[PDB]
Amino acid sequence: TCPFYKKIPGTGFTVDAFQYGVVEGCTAYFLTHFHSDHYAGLSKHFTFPVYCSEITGNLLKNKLHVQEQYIHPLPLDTECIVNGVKVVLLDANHCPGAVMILFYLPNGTVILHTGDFRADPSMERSLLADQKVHMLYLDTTYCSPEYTFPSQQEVIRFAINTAFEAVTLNPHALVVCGTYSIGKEKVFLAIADVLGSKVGMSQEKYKTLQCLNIPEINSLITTDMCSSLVHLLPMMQINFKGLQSHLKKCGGKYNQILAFRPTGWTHSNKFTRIADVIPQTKGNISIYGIPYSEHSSYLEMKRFVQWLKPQKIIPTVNVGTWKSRSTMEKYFREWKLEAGY
Ligand code: NI
Repeated sequence: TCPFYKKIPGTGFTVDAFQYGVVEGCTAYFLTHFHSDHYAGLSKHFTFPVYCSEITGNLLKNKLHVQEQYIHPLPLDTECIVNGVKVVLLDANHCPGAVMILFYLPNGTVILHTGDFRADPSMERSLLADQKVHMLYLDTTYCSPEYTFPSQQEVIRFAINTAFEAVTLNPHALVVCGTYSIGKEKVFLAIADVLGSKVGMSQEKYKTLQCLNIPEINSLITTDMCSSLVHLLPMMQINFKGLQSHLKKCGGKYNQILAFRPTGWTHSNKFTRIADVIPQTKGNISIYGIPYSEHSSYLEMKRFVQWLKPQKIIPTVNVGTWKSRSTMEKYFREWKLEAGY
């Protein structure tokens, strides 16, 4: 059954709760973003109202084939009413179309659900600043002090300079970027922009990008692999074997590959700065691991929560074992004692 952390008290609303069949009492199902863990169970066969951003609605319509009658897209930064209750959707700084939701309960309680998010100080000057928030449902993916990572902009600058140098040294080199879902689009679009190229990709991936309301998208992407010097491939193919194989496929139009695997955290975040990063190399193929994160680091999460000062925190990630829950509660108490709420 639907866990308490996916329910919003004093409404019949749920959030990211599609895998449990009909939820007893639920009149509206919110979807924070289009990642399969969160949407799991949604398909053309679902027949209840789904509330979400415009981008998330385009994906539901076109990729999942959910019937249009059940999609209720809502604009951002706008006070709306859903089944008698005031809500606001905010940018989560996660993947395209990802939202946090602010719920103003009839009793006067205010609840923020972050969805998946990468906390940022720009969130301190949104509609959140205008009133007290009593309860916070928090993306706790990286809630431990070992999880540090560079800013998105440091990582993109590194990727840009790296790609530019390599293709100026060898104008017959191909750049490959790995991908599995939506998110991290800036990696491949920034590389392409410094090389004066479109990004080539499969028909399924092009269809996905065409849903995302990216300005001038038709000038940036193509399904003609031949005509482009930055290609997208599935993350699974980003290895020496998969990359040599793809290089055979391109018809001797390129004689070298430089590939990027955008990952989350891995253990080498604890020493190495982005400037020290060096690739793995085998012959004419080089692979760079770059920690481009769309979740809060420990310090980013801690700052946001210390600013917000919630009366209660409900974790939404890593809640499946008591050891994890216990560890997270410890950090929440530390943050509260330090900041005086
Ligand atoms: Ni996500």
